[PDB]
Amino acid sequence: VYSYTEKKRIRKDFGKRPQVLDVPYLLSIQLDSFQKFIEQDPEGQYGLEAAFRSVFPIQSYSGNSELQYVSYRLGEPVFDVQECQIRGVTYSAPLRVKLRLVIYEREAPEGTVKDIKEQEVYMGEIPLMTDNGTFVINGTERVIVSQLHRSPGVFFDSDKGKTHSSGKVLYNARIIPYRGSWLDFEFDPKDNLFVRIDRRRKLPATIILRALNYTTEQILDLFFEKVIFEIRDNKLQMELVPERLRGETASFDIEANGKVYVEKGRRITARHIRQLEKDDVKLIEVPVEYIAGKVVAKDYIDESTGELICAANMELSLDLLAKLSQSGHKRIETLFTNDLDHGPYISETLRVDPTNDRLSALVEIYRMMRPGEPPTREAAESLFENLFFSEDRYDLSAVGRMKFNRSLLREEIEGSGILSKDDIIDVMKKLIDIRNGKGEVDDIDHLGNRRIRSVGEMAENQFRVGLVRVERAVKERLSLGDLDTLMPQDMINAKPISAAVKEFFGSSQLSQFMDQNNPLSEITHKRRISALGPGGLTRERAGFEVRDVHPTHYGRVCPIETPEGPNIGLINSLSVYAQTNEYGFLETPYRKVTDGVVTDEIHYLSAIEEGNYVIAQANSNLDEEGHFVEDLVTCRSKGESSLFSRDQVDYMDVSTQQVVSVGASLIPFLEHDDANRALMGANMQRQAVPTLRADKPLVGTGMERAVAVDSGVTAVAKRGGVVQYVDASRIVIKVNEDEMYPGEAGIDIYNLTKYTRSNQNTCINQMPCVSLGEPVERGDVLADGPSTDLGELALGQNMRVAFMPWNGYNFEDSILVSERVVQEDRFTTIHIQELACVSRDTKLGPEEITADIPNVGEAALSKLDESGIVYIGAEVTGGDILVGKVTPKGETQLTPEEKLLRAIFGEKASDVKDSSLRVPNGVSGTVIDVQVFTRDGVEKDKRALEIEEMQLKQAKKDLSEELQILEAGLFSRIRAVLVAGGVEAEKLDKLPRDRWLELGLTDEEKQNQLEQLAEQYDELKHEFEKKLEAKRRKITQGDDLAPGVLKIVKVYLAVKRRIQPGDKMAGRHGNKGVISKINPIEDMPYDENGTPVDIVLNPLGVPSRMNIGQILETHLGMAAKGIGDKINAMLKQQQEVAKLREFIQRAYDLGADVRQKVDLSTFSDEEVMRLAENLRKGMPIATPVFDGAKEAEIKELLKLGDLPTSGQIRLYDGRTGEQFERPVTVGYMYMLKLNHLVDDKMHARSTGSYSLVTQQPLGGKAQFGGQRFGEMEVWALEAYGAAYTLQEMLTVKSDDVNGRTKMYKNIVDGNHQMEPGMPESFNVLLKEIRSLGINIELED
Amino acid sequence: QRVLDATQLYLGEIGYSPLLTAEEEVYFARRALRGDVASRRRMIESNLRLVVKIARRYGNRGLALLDLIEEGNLGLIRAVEKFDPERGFRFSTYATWWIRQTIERAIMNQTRTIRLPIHIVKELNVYLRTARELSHKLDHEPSAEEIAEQLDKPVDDVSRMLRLNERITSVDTPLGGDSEKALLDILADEKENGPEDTTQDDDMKQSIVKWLFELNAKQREVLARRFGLLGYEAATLEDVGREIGLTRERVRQIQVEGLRRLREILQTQGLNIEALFR
Repeated sequence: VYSYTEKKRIRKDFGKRPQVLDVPYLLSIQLDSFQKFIEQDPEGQYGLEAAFRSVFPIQSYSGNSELQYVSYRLGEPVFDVQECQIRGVTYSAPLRVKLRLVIYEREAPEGTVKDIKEQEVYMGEIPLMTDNGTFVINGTERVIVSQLHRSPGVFFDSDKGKTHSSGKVLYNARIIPYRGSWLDFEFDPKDNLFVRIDRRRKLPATIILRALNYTTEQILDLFFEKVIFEIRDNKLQMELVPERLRGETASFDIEANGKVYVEKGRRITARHIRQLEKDDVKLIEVPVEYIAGKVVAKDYIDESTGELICAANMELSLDLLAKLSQSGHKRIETLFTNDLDHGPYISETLRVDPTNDRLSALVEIYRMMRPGEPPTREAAESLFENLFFSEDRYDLSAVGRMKFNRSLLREEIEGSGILSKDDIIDVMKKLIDIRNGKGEVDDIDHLGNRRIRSVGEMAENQFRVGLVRVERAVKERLSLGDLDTLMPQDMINAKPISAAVKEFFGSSQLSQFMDQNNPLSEITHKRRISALGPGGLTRERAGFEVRDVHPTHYGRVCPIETPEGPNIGLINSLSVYAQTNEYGFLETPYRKVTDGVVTDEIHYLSAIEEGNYVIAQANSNLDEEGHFVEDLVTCRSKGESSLFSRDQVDYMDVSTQQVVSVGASLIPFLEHDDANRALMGANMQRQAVPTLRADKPLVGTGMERAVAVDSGVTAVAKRGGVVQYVDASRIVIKVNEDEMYPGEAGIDIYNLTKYTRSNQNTCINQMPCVSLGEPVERGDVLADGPSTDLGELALGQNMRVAFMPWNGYNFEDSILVSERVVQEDRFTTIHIQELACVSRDTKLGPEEITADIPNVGEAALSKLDESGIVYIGAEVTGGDILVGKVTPKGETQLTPEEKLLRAIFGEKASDVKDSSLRVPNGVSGTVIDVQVFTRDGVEKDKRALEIEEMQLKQAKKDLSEELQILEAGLFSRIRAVLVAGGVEAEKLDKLPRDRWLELGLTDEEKQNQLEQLAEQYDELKHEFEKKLEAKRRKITQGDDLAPGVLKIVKVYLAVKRRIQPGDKMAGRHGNKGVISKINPIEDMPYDENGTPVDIVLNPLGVPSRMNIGQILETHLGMAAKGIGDKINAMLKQQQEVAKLREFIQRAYDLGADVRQKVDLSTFSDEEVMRLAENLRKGMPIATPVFDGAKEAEIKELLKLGDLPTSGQIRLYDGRTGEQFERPVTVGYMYMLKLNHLVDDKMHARSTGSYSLVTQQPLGGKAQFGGQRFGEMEVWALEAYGAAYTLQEMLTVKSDDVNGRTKMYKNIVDGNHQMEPGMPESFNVLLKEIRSLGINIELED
Repeated sequence: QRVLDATQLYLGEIGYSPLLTAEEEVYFARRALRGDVASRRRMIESNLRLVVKIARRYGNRGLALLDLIEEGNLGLIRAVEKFDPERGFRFSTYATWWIRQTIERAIMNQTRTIRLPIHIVKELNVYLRTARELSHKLDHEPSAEEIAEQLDKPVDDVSRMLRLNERITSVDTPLGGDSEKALLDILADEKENGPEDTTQDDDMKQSIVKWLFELNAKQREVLARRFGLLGYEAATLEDVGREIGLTRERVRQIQVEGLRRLREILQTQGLNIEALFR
């Protein structure tokens, strides 16, 4: 079944895979993160309550005073988004934080408080995220791009480089928290284990063991295991564990109970271990050579006097053995060491350790971290504790603690956010085992080691950054001075917090402008996964690993949507279905295969959980019950794919789209293109300028509608109902009954957006698609946005194309365009620029605004009014005055030539100079809007009074329209009340509407529903007047301009740019190219029916760039256009709705095994007519991304029309009429138009304005500047014999200040000589080197 | 071997003097104020830690820390210069005024690149304190009109004093985030004419001289000394009356005649008032 928006034009679908999950709402990331951020979270988990309960309470410097936090609340924005986009201010809301200042009493450590005082204070102003994921910051519209950073917690990287000149690998742990100091444990090439803290110098890692109050016997006891020896008065006997001989060598006879197991020269195999575990021997004998190198475990004092025979971590020598025995010791502990299983790395590092006590370890860390200054007893351990064990300066996360305890295999997933002793000891033991072989290194690019920060996370971090400075200032205010009974309204300065959060949202790395020249460009700007910014790497030191794609990206991050250039694969785009975890790693849905069938329990699997199972593919055929068709089905287990048995699998993919992003889910026949051209197509599809009248994709993808709906560019109905009235700018829906809430009388008013500019200066404009009296439903699209058509994405216009080389005019990537394209105005985009004119308060006096400007004639002053601003609708062009601004000046002291001139003409001098806002050169538009701002107190002129009168009349009419048409709906529902239980069919119509809501009924709810709609209408009666006075004082008030500026006049030109040679166009597959000739209609080749083809394209760009998908896009375009012309022929003559139903149903039947069987017998002969009128330009065809349209279906489509199955017809030539040999491929490629418009690119400067310090020209096209003749071009000129060209180029075209006026006067006096001199930049270099102590002089 | 930065060396150095008791301070000042330099050296050398303590609070203004410390040192030297032990007071109370005020005047002087005077900076700090207290009453940024309301001062005065709080930007900072474009690439040398206006002036000068020699001699000498043009000085009609032609009215007459001839000569070349003045 279909909605009433789909009975208009139902797009034919070639999807064969039956879909299971819908495409989720594409803007969930930004909206959900900011909803977590600004929310009264009752527990301290998310956003503001978490940040406040983190940093608060602040107490004084033990000054018996503490500032605590109670609760916060957010204000209402004084400006909604439209008024604040006009006004240029942010769209923010203020947080009135309720605080309380407590005062602990004296002689009261935890005694009571003598004085508490609660006071609701203000601080900061958080910009609210609008209903689409954008902010308004200073009039603009910014999108906080989500960041993918490395997950906090332990990270056992290796080295795996040479880095040694021997090739040994050196494993290093690294403990990243969300906030705090780092910690590594790197190995040394001599198998020394070296800690380092925040990448300072390497110190031996047992120092920090001693700093945790560990003696050296405990340091040995953790990391090693015991071999208790034996003295039976001699024989050096040994308590044996048989598995200690794993790979060892017996140079003696290992003999026990007089039984031989291993011998000299026989190495200890596991067979001897089997003999030993058969014999169960505890104590053996080993010779005197055995304990010659064993390192003792504890301090063995003397038996008699307690003198140290041997301290711990000392190798036992034979004289040490004799001294230990003659003292009287019998049992000796030592360490089971080995060069294979238990390397004595802690023992060797303990030897190289120059420390002996805990206090000396603290002193050593103090002389490492904060060097030079000597420590106290206290300051050393205080620094060390505040490093890793303080809730204020160390915090892993909940995420960091989860990744930590999951990386060292703990059962908990939560705990203390700071470290502990066993945490560091476990990281050390795991690193040691990773050295010995057991355990493998991680990788950073794996997306189980990479989070997603978003607007909520980074905004809360900035809020914490503001609050720690407010904590510093509050501790400064509290302990110093007084106690006081002072209130907590002056101890907190609003401007630091506002400064921090505005510095984030205004200009961070990730606070970027919304590239607003599509719907698609808006969505793929919001769904951006960038790895730059704070806490992220830069482009200069981004190695070839994070640029690369991973086997974990599948289903999370698009592999073909990343901008090429310096940041390839750092600005990744999120996949379609790719959700985000609780913690933040990108999880992706999978539907669980049970025993043998694909149950639809759609589970979202994260990255590390994906790495276990065996996930099938979306192209696995299902036998309509759930089982796989084959008995072995391809899949992927752990990165690598395989071919596993069909019972072995554990999950199946959700849909064919889940790897690619939303941008790359719009290219038809994606899988036929190469990955490079698919990348360029995805990158170029989000720069398409929305044209004059956007068409359709005749070859679509089905994600057109979801992308169009799921952006904020269109107007979708919220409650379904009958359309009551549609104007060109407003829509009035009357709500259906059951979907209407009983309080209001529902008439939804959708006011569209008309002809306002984008960020890229295009025309963001909404035109209604519905008609009057049409029933629409919930979620139905009412008004197309920009680049939309009936709620489908239409970025470009589909044109009849042909692939043949035509006379060289389409040589490399150039593109012919027939003149009938520009007659039809298919690509005539509208650009709306904004010009401004501030009227400051200079010290000479105020710059006025009037239309009496000196030294300009009437020819420019015709277009302004008497108030100095131009008329709305005036066709202005290059150089004309928009806003005439006179500026005062003084001390003219004219040169006598101008004195003689003004005396010849009798002209007066002008004390006011002219700084009028004139149009820039080249742009010729139509002035559609003048917005006049005024500082309060300044007098409005006639124009601003006229505009305020107009805006007030518009707002009063707006509130009267809402009250009156709401009154119409109110008395309509009152009449619907008045047709039941006391029905007065004419008596209600007899007395007027004063008493319709006061009419006598029965004792039902409808009697006090007449009074409910009555008090509704009296509420509206007071609301109209109060909101009217609100809007009136909001209009007529002053403005919040900058200091010093009086009035700002914005004038909005609107240019309707055509297309021309120079303009860049592109297909959807990387088939770009600047168009090159506007060929006429006759010269463009025609097929044998008369139709000239519209765009001639070069064939040789196909098989080298391998975007073979566009050949099939062209063929299916020809198929769909053949169907459109067949229906148009059946509609030209009035055939019948019956035969039309027969043909359209036959067109929807083919091909084989597709979903959406659409049965046209349920269409009621008006929607067949209305469907035919929409299909008549071409039946739109959905070809999903990797579900595709197989070519036999295209051949059957081409045989449904009369077209030839090759897709290749006999084009005839244009200028001769001789038929082309070898017949050519014509069809309908959906061509785009990019905004690399040649009028924005073309620029030339003869002589303009030179820069300040060095007299050289300026930058490109905005300051009217010369092209840079960089050093490579200098080498190119030196590589010829060209000396004079190079000399004049860097002397007199550019820099010699006295030289180039002589050059110009030589030119205009007809003599091309040059008197070069010496460039000014070299004099600058002279005075700059010489402004050190360096006498550099030119000598002769 | 100390690590050789200036702050650590100084802060380690200043502890090498025992802090003085009250009778000790009074005796040292008694010796100091009669001209014994060792007593001055002991009094200033001991209370350096007071200067670091006082100037600790004035951190994170425009001046760096050691600048604040060294400027407090000057006031401390002023304080021992004018301390009185005869009031019996502890020295810290009297020196606190001098050190606090001579760091306050330091921040008022050496912060802004365009040096505002003292009273302008105190007047601006009055308004900023008023705005900080006014922001908690209306929970938005108080306007220039709002501060002018709360202090009942004229709105133009508060607007001027807030515009004198401009926070003068750098030039060398890049624009647009990307480090390719600072203000040197944006700013244009506005006083220096390019070659176009510089050749228009020279061509206009030669054209003026040519047209003047196209005019007869008695007219052009009046019009030359009248404007100082043809190698002359710009003289008065009374002056060239006594110098060349005794009737000042006839000098005005020949000036109007020469101006009419030059009007004809200019308009023969098509240069009218619309041509030269748009």
